[PDB]
Amino acid sequence: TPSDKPVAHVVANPQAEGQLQWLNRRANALLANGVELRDNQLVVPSEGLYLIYSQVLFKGQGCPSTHVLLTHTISRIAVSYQTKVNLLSAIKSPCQRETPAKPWYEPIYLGGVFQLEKGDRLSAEINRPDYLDFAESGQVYFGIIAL
Amino acid sequence: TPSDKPVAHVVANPQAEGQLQWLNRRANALLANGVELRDNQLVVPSEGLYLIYSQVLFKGQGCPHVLLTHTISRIAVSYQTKVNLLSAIKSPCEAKPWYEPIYLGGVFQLEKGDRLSAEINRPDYLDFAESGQVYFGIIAL
Amino acid sequence: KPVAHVVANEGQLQWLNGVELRDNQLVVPSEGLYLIYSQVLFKGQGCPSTHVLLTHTISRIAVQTKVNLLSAIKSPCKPWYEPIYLGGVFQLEKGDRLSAEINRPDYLDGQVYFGIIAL
Ligand SMILES: Cc1ccc(C)c(Cn2c([C@H](O)c3ccncc3)nc3ccc(-c4cnn(C)c4)cc32)c1
Repeated sequence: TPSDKPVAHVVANPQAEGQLQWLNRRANALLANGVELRDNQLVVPSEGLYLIYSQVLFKGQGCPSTHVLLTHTISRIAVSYQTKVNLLSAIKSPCQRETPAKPWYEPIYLGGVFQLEKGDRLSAEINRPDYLDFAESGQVYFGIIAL
Repeated sequence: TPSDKPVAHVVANPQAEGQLQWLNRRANALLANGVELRDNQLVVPSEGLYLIYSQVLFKGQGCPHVLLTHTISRIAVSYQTKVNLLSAIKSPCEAKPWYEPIYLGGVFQLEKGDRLSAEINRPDYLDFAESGQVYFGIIAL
Repeated sequence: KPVAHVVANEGQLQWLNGVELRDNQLVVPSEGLYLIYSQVLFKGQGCPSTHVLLTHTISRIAVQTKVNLLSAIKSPCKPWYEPIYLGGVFQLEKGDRLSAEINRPDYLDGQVYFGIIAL
């Protein structure tokens, strides 16, 4: 007998270079028990505690003239307050100095447990999609699990 | 009454050289309700939504650049292909010692007979200081 | 199904909440398979002179020895943030106790919790 818990695990679209496009229609991605993917956002079908999680992976070749700040932010748009409240975020600086040019890899991971309401819209956003790495699958993903 | 959910929590072997070797014959390690451990892979006994998870802990004594990787993969019987579900790549860098835990998890639709691997590139960098540091599991929902 | 999910409060890591919370420890009420999970978040401002290691550990106090179930270590060395995630499935006994602890409650900061679910 299947579980009735709302869950989702969506993944970056690897041919959408220069963007972060979440897919549920791809090998090993899923929407279940009422969770929708609408306008690049996950939509919560019932109230409760959810674990939210996400990973993005950034990659560059050597360090450029201008200072690089990589961010990843998960936000919540409630029906009763329809503007992005940040739930989780992290900043990373992959580069100490300008390359005086080996690859660097900087992942950012965000997870937490939050109360959510029906109709909640969750977004998972980066500032620099030009540094995303879509080399193989499994690197960039976003999901929720009702507790 | 005991739960009939397929479950597994397997643990890395501290004395397998140049290898990430999963064990279930240890304390607080576990195969139950159909899950098998064959060729270092966990084998699913039935269709369903599963939680899947793995931790690995890397440790180096200083910095000369090193890349660390950690990947959970699926092989579906029906497709006979090997495909990543979760994957992390990470540059960790008198010599003071660094630690890098990588914890991979998510929920997935799995089919009867699927085989799952949890793999890294630098077994020489695994740390076994304490128990509980390197592990691999699945939980039917 | 027995479930708990507790969270932090200073000075220490104290958990404010048919699973009981006796002595900052969750107490198993029946024998079976449990999913157990936790996270903690550490904050500092700048790097100290003495080398700091942050650990986080979930232990099973059986029924009376004490053994790691899940554990990890981070080395942080401009403000910084380092989380630590733990989670897995375990066969437990009626009356076993579970601790989720850290070594440096001084660097402790949604993201700080501990819980178990009977499967
Ligand atoms: C993404 C993921 C997949 C599998 C597992 C075992 C975990 C472990 N876990 C953790 C763990 O701190 C973590 C790990 C990775 N991302 C976010 C959090 N917190 C949890 C908080 C809650 C739960 C939880 C409670 N019920 N269910 C069905 C899952 C698990 C939780 C995380």
